[PDB]
Amino acid sequence: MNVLIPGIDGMVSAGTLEYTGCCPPSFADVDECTLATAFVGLLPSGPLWDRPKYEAIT
Amino acid sequence: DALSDGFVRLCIDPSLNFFGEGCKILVEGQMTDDGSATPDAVTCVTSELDIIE
Repeated sequence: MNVLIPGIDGMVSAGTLEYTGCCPPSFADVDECTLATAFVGLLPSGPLWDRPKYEAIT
Repeated sequence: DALSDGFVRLCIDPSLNFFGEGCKILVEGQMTDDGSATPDAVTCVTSELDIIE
């Protein structure tokens, strides 16, 4: 007694696995504003890069 | 800058050419009417790109 749904092998019963938590962020996540500002972090640090890195509005 | 980290604080001089300003050379000569410089008055000359004007 478990409902039963369809499959390439007949009428198999189904279920649900537990949410692991891992799963790399996929295409939906990649965003322009979200990584344009992230790419500012690849720059060095110092009195030449600190204020420009702080005022970078997008 | 408040965003800095250390304590040694660099303050670069507004402009370069410090090395000079002790060997002033005055060139005197005539000019045409195209120029916009006032006659009979010494004026500093920075670079070469704006002497024709």
